[PDB]
Amino acid sequence: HMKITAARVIITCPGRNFVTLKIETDQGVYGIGDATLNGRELSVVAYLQEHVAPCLIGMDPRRIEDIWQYVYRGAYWRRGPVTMRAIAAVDMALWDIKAKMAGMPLYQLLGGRSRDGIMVYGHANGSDIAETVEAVGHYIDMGYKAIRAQTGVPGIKSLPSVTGWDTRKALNYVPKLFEELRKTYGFDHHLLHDGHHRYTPQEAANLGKMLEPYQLFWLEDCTPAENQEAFRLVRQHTVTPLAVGEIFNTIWDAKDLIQNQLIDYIRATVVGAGGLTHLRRIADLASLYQVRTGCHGATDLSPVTMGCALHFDTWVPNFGIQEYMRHTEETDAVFPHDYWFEKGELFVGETPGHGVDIDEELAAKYPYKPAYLPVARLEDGTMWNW
Amino acid sequence: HMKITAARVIITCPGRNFVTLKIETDQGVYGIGDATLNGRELSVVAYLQEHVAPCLIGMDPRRIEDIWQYVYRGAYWRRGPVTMRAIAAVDMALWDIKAKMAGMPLYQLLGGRSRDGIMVYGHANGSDIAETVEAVGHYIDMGYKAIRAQTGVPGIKSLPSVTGWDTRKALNYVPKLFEELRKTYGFDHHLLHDGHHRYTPQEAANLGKMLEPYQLFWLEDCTPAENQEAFRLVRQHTVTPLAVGEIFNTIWDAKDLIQNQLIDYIRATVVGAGGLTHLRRIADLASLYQVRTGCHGATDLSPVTMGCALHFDTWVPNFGIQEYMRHTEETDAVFPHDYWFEKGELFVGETPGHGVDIDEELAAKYPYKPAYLPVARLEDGTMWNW
Amino acid sequence: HMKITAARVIITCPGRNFVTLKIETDQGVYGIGDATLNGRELSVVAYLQEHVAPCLIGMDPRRIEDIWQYVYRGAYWRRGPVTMRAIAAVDMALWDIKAKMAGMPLYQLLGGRSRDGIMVYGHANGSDIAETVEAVGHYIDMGYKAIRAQTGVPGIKSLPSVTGWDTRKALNYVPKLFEELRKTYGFDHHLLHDGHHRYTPQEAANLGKMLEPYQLFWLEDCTPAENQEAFRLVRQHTVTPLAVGEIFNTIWDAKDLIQNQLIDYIRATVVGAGGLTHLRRIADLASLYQVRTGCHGATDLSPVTMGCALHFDTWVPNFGIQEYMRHTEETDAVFPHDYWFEKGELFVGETPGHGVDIDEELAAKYPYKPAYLPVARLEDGTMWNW
Amino acid sequence: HMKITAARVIITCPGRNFVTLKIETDQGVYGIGDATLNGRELSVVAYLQEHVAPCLIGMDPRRIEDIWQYVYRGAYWRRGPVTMRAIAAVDMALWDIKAKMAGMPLYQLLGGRSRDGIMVYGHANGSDIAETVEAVGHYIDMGYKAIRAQTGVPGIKSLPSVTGWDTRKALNYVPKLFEELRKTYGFDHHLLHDGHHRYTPQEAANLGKMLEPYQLFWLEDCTPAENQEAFRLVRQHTVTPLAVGEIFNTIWDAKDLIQNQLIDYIRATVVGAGGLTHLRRIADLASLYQVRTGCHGATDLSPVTMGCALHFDTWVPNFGIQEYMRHTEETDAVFPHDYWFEKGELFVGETPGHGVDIDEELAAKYPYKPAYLPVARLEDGTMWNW
Ligand SMILES: [Mg+2]
Ligand SMILES: [Mg+2]
Ligand SMILES: [Mg+2]
Ligand SMILES: [Mg+2]
Repeated sequence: HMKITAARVIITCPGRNFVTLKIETDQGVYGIGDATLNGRELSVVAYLQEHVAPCLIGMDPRRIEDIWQYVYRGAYWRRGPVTMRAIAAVDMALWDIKAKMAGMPLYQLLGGRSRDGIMVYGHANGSDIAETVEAVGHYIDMGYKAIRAQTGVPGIKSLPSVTGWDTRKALNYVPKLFEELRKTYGFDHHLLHDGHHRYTPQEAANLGKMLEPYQLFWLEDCTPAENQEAFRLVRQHTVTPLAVGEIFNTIWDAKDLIQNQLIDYIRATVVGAGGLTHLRRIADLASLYQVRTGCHGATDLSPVTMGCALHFDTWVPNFGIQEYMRHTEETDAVFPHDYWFEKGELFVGETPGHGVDIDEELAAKYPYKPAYLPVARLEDGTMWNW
Repeated sequence: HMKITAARVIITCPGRNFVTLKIETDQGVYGIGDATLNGRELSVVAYLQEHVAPCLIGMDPRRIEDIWQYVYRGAYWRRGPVTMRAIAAVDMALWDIKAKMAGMPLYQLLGGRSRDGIMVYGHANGSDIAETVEAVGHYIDMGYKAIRAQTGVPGIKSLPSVTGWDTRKALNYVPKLFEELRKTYGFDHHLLHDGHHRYTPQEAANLGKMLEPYQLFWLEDCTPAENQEAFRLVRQHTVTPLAVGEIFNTIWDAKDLIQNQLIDYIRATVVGAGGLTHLRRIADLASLYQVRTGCHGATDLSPVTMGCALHFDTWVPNFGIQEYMRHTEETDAVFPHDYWFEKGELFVGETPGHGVDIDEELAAKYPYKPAYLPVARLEDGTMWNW
Repeated sequence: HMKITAARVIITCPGRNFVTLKIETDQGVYGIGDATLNGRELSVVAYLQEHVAPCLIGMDPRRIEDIWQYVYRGAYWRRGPVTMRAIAAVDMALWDIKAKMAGMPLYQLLGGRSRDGIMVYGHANGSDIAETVEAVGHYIDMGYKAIRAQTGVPGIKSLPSVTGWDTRKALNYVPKLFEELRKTYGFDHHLLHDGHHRYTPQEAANLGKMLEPYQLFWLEDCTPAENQEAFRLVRQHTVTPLAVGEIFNTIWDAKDLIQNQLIDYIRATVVGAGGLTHLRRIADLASLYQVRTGCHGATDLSPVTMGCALHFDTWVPNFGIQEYMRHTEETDAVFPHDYWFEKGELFVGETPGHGVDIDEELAAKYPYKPAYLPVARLEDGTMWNW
Repeated sequence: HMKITAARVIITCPGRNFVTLKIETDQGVYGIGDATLNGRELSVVAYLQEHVAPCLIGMDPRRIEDIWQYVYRGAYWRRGPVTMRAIAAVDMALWDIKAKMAGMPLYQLLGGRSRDGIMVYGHANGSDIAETVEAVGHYIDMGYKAIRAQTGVPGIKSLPSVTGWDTRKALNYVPKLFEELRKTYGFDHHLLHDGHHRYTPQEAANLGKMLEPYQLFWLEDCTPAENQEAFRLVRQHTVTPLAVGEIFNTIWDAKDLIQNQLIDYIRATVVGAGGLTHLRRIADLASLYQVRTGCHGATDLSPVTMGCALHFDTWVPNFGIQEYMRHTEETDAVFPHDYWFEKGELFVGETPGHGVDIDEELAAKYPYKPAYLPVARLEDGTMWNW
C-alpha cells in the first residue's frame, strides 16, 4: 500500500501564531491540517512531533477512519483541547489527500453541494452603545446579512491581559444595545450576541428574556457548560435562541445539550473537535433535534481550517451560519486558498483537496512569538471566565 | 508578598519517563509536583514550559485556589489530559510549599489523620488461569489484603505494541479465573479485576452477573465512559461492585456516574485530575452517595504523586483502597520520599510538605527515552480500546 | 500526641446571648468556636458540657476530620439544630488551633485568598414604603453596595412576641416597595428581600414574577423548605434569583435544592451547618451548579462565627455575598477580633487562627438573660411561620 | 379556659436514664410524656426546662395541634433529634390529658381498636452462629412469633466504647446465620436482621440478595439514610423486605423513602418523631404505598413511650410489628403502666390516658448517671457508623 513517509509540523506567525501538520506520502501527494490552539500552541506541536507523528510513519493514509480511531483510542487518555487539535490536524490532512486523489474538491466527497454561498457574520464592536450601533451600520453597508454586536460597559474595564467584569452592570446595559439596534436598523438583519461565559444559568435566563423583544439570531456561550445541565434553566425561561461550543472538542461535550434540546446552534469546529470525521458526527446528532451548525471562525483558526469549514458548510444539510473574521494579508499569502467573500457570503472553490496549501519558504520568514488570551476577574478580584 | 521566581520543568527516565515541576520562591522554600502523562509526556512539558510557567512568575504562591482557577479558567480551552496534568503539577507544588511553610506534613492541612495505614492492592498477572492463581498466592503470602487478578486468554494475543482481543473468548474464560481463585484461597481476601475498557455495557452486565458468586471487590473500567450513561445497564443488572476513572481529569467526567449511583469507587488521581484542590472536590461529591476513593497507582505516576496520594488517602473520610505498583530502585533514588510499605499497607511520614523531593543531579543521569502504551485491535483488525 | 485537656463552655450576654466553646491543650495553644443557637441557647450548652466535651478529653486536636466524624456519626441520632451547633463549635475551635499551629490566618489553610474585600449587605427597615425608601438611601450613602429592604405592611401587625401576618395584604404591597426603590435610586445597587417563610410555592412564584421588573439580587426563604420540592414551582415560574438556608444544618437539607438548580444562593453558615469542615462541602456541591454562597450574618452569630465566615469568604471560589449586622460595642469588646468594615466590604486580618478571641473576665460581667424569637399567626389565629 | 400551670422535667435512672415531662393544669388533671434521648439526655432537659416549658405556661392544654405547631414552627430552627424529643414529650403529655378528660384509653380517641394484641419481636443475640441459633430457639420456646437474630462475626470486635467492624468479614458470615436458622427451625417464624448502618447501598443490595432464600421479615437500617436516595440500589436489586427509621425525627426524613417505594416498614417512634400528632402523619403517608409501621422499641424508650406506642399500634390500620425489649423491674416500678405481655403479643389496657404514670418519690431514689452509646471504627481506624 501507499505509505505515509513524513508527518511534519510547521510553525509560523504571519500576524499571529499558526501550527500546521503536513502529511507526505511515498506516491508524492501530500495533505495539510490545522493544529492551532490559541495561547497553548506549542503543547500541540509537541503532542504531534514527539508522540503522534512517529506512529503515523508507514501507515496507509487512505485509512482515514482507522487512523482517527488509532489516535483517539490509542492515546489512552481521551478527549481534550490539545489531544483533539492533534487529531484534527491529522484528519484534515488525510481528507485533503483523499480529495486530491479523487480529483475532487472536498465537499464532493462529503455528499456534494447543498447550497451555493455560505452565510457569515462579522464582528461589530464598540466601546459603548453609540459606537457599537455605528459599527453595525458599517457591516450592514458592506452587505453583511448577520452581525455580532458587542459593546463595552461603562464602569467595566506577551503575558495575559487582565480584564474586569461585573454582571449587574452588564445586565443593566446590554439589553439597551439591542433596543437601540432595532430602533435604528429594524428587524431585517440577523443580530448576534456573545455572552462570553460571564453569567450564571439564572442570569442568562434573565438576560435572554430581556432580549426577546429584539429577536436575536443567538445568545452565545451564556454560561459555562462543562456541566451540560447548566443550560436547562436558560432554555426553560427564554425563547431567545441559544448557541454554544467553540471550546468543545468532542461530541461528548455536547450530547446532552443537543438531546435535551437546550441549544439551537452548535459552534464546534473542524480544528477544535477532531476534524471532518468527528465534526460530521456532531452535526448529524444535532440534525435529529433540528439543531444547526454555527461554526466558530475567529482568526486563530488558520485558513486551512477555514477551507475545511467551508467544504463542510457547503455540504452539511443542517447548516446555520459561519463566523468570519478576516485574516491578515500576510496570513493569506502564507496559506494560499480557493475560497472568497462576496456580499455577505463565503464561497468554496473547486480545487481538488480542501483547496488550501502552505508556502513553507514564506512561512519561515515569520517567526513564532508567544501571545496569550486575556483573563477576567470580578471587581473583588475573583478569578472569572473570560 | 512572597513571589514565585521560577517554575522549572525537569525530565528524567530512571526506568521510565517522569516529568516534574519545581516552583521556586524568593524566600527560599520550593515545592514540586508530578506532571507525567504516560506516552504523551512532552506535550505537558511544552504546556508548562512554553505557556503556563511564564504566567506564574511573580505570583503569590500562597494563593493556591486563585492560581488553580487562573490556570483552569484562563486557559480558555478547558479540561483535558494535558491541560489537567499541567494544573495538577502546579497544585501539588503549591500544596508542598504551603505544608512546608506551616511546618506540617500535608495530611495535617487537609484535615488531619482519619486512619493509620493505607490499604493497597498489588497486581497478580498470569498467562493463563493456573499461572494467575499461583501469582495471587504469592501476593497473599507477602501480606497483601487485596489483589488484582489478570489472566491472559487462550486464543488471544519505542512504538506502540499492537495487541489482540476477542470478547466472546474472554467472557468464556474470565469467570473461571475467579471461580478457581475462590476455590483455592476462599473468601477472606479482596479480589479485583480490571476490564480494561473492552466490553459494551450489555457485555459488562453479563460479565458482572457471572462474577457475582465470587464476591469481587470491584470490576474496573468495564466499558468506555465518555458517555456517562454507559454504566446504566451494568448497574441495573449486577451487584458486582464497579470502579472507574483513572483516565478522568475533571469532576465533569464523573458527576453523573456518581450522582446516578453507577459506581462504587472513583479512581481519579492527584496527577490525573488537577491536584489536591480538585481531587478533594471529586471525593466530596462521591461521599454524598457513599462512593469511595480507589486512586489509580501504576508506576507512571511518580513518587511525587504517590506522596500526595498518601497524604490525601490518610485524611479523606471516604477512602476505599490505593493501587500500588512498586517503582524501580533508580526511581526511588531520584525521588527520595517519606512513605513506606509494611504488611499490605502504605504509610505516609511526618516530613513537612508532601514528603517527596527530587535529586536533580541524579535525575540528569537518566535521559528521556520515548515509550508508548500498547493499542488493541479486534480479530478482524477493528481499532479497539486497550 | 498532644492532647485536649479541657473543652469548656462560656456563656455571656453583652447585648444578647452568646455561647462559646474553648478547647484547651497540653501544649498551651487553645481554640474557640461559636455554639450560639438563638432562642434555644442552653440546649447546646448541655449537649456540649454534659455529653460531647467529656468525650473529647485526651483526643488529638490535630485530627479535625476524625473528631468531626466522631461527633457527627457517634451521636447516633444525626443532624439537627442543637447537634450541629455543638459540632460547629468544636470544628471552629479545632481549625483555630490548626491555623495558630501553622502560624497562618485561617484562610491560608483553606487554599488562600481568592479576593480582597468581602461584599456585604445591610438591613434597611421601615414601617411603610416611604420609611423603607429613606432607610435604603441612608445605606447607599454609607457606601453599601447591597441592601436588604423590608417594609411593614399596612393592616398587618422574655417570652416570644406574637406577630400577625396576611399573605394577600403583603402580595398587594411588597412589589410597590421595589417599584419605588428603583424609581428613586435606579438599578446600580443590589437589592435584596427576605420572604421570611411566609408564602406557599405558588404564592412565591406570583411574588417572584411581580418582582422581575425590579431586578432583585435575591428573594430569600420564600417558602418553608423541609420539603426540598417546595422550590420547584417557584423556579419554574420566575427568573428572580432565589436564596435559602440560614436555618439549614447539614448538606442533606440542601442537596436537592442545589442539584435540581432551584436556588442561586445558599445561606448556610459556619455555626449553623457544622463548621468549616462541613460548610466547605456545601459550598463545593453548590459550585458544581454555579450556586454561590450567601452566608447569613445576623447578630445572633457571634464575632467568632463572623471571623470564621470571613476567612471562609476570603478563600471560597463561589462567594456571592455576606450578610452583615453590626454587633454592639460590648459584644465587640468581649470578642476581640481581626476583621474590619470599610466602604461596603468586610476584610479579614492576618492574625494566626481565625483571628477572634474571648475576654473571659469581661464576659463574666454580662450574665445570661433568656430571650426568644417572635412567632407569627394568621389573622384567624392559625400558627404560621415567622 | 383551663390553663397549663407547670411543665416540669423529671430525671431518673432505674437501670438506665429516662427523662419525663409532666404537664400540670389548674383543673387538677395532668399528663406525662417521654423526652429520653439516649446518650444526649440532658440536652433535651435544657431544651424543655430553659426554653419550651416557660412558653407553655398559661396555654390551653386542650389545643394539642396549636401547641404542636407553636413548638415546631416557633423554634425557628426546625427538626432534629433534640428538638423533636422535646415536642414529642409535650405532645404525649397533652394526649394523656385529652384521653383522661374524655374518660377513655388513648386508642379510642385515635379511632378505636383495629386489632386485639400487638405482635412483637425480641432480640436473640449470640457471639457466633451456634450461640445465636440457640438464642432464637429460646425465643421460639417463649412463644415469640418474630425474632431478630444478631451474631458476632469471628475476626470482628461512662465514655463511649469503641467497637470494630469489617464489611467483607460480615458479608461472608451473616448469610450463613440465616441459612442455619432456616435449616434448624424452618420457615414458620418471622426472622429479622438489623444491618446497623454498616453497608454501602451496593453492599446492602448484595447482602439482601444473599438473604433471599431465607425469607426474612426485614433487613433494617442497611445503609445510612440522610440521603434518601441511598435505598434506591438496594430496592432495585433485592426482594428482601427493607426497614428504616428509628433515628428519624420528622416526616421530612422519610417522605421520599416512602413515596419512591424504597421501604416496607417505617420504624419511627412516638418519642423520636414528634408524638402521636406527627407519627400519625408518617403512618398515613406510609399507608398510601402499603408501607407498614414497625416502631423501634429498645429500652431507651421509657414505659411512657411504650404505652403511647401500644395505643397507637392498637388503632393504626397499617400496623406491621412492634419491637419489644423488656425494661428492668425498677423501671417498671417507677413508671406504673396498663399494658402487659402474653404469648408473643403486647396488649394495652383500658385506663383513661395513655395508661402510664410516674412515681416521683420513687424516681428520686435513682440518680442520673452518664452513659453513652458505643461508636464503631473500621480496621484501619476510619470512623464508621455504629
Ligand atoms: Mg465566542
Ligand atoms: Mg486500570
Ligand atoms: Mg432571613
Ligand atoms: Mg436498630
